[PDB]
Amino acid sequence: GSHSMRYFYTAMSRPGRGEPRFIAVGYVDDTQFVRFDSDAASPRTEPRAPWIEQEGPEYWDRNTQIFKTNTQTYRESLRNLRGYYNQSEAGSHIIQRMYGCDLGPDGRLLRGHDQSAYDGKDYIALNEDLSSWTAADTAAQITQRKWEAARVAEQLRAYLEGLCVEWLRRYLENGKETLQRADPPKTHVTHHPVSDHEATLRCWALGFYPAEITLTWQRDGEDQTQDTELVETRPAGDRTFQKWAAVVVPSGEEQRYTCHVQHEGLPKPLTLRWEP
Amino acid sequence: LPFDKTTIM
Amino acid sequence: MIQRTPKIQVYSRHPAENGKSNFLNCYVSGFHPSDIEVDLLKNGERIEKVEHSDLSFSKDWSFYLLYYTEFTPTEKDEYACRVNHVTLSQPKIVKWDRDM
Repeated sequence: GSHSMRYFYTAMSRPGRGEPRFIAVGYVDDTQFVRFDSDAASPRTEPRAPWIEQEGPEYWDRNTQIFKTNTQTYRESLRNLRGYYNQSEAGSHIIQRMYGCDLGPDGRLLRGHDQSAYDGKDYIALNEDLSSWTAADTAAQITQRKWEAARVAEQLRAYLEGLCVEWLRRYLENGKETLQRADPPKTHVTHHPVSDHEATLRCWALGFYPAEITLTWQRDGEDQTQDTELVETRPAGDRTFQKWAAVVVPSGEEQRYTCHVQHEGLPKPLTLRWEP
Repeated sequence: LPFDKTTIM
Repeated sequence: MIQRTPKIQVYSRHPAENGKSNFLNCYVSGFHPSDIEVDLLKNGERIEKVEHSDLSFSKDWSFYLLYYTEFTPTEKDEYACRVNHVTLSQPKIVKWDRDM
């Protein structure tokens, strides 16, 4: 029932290889729905999910206007930050920005976000109050002063409490058949001997949405945190996600081990064991 | 829909 | 400058069954900066027409991308992902394993 929208901007300079690339992508939860890329042959905002396609040409043009303006603005910001850090014109640098709104299960604004980073390090973030900034260092303090002068926090607050929430709600309704459908994981446990003395139990979760899941192994009902190999949740490429967790167990203590699976799509949490 | 104001850092 | 090396996973969209069309995935994540080179390989040779997702990043600022192509797994054809990044001295090859 809990939903979010985010935009992710990446601006990357590349001295000697033309002007900085700007790319923006938009997500509702784990579903990407829009992209814009200053490097594309003809840069325009493009749909990346079926439910956004129904938006009319005035939506597409509005987005495209915004991201074109951002392309130019970020090129200036890259120049400025290079200066703030006394950096040479030789190196590539990246500004990243992620912002957006969280809704609770009732559809109300839980909180808003707007954070920027420079070469992968926190640089400036809007505080949870949506009215003040946290600047990481003396360079970011310069941006902070600029943004206070432009009344940025007040404008973001209005967006995050207003348009962000309204459009998220619209998208959730238009895409309700996928965005508000939780697909439970399909699960199974595999067993492969590693030697005479030990075997790997691997607990699989496939085909689930959204990406959030808990996979644990227990021995005698106690968590095996330090002994579980736990792979990053990965996209299947069809909107769904995959994950596995593995423990190496003594032969044949296999029945002492249980895999536990929590996910929104399940009627009830699962307890699985290896089934010879 | 994205935020519409740009501001140089 | 602080750089982060990619995590790499190679896997199929659907559980693998020989002679049945499927998708071969290579997911690279946790890296910084964002430039990265990814190829999918069939018996050591680069596959053409491989597609990839749009550049995005995680809450820790690290980038991720999915590279994918249609393939039909067989008993003895070998699939792999070849990844290069600024953090790597030479490209890293991760082999496709059905049970991973």
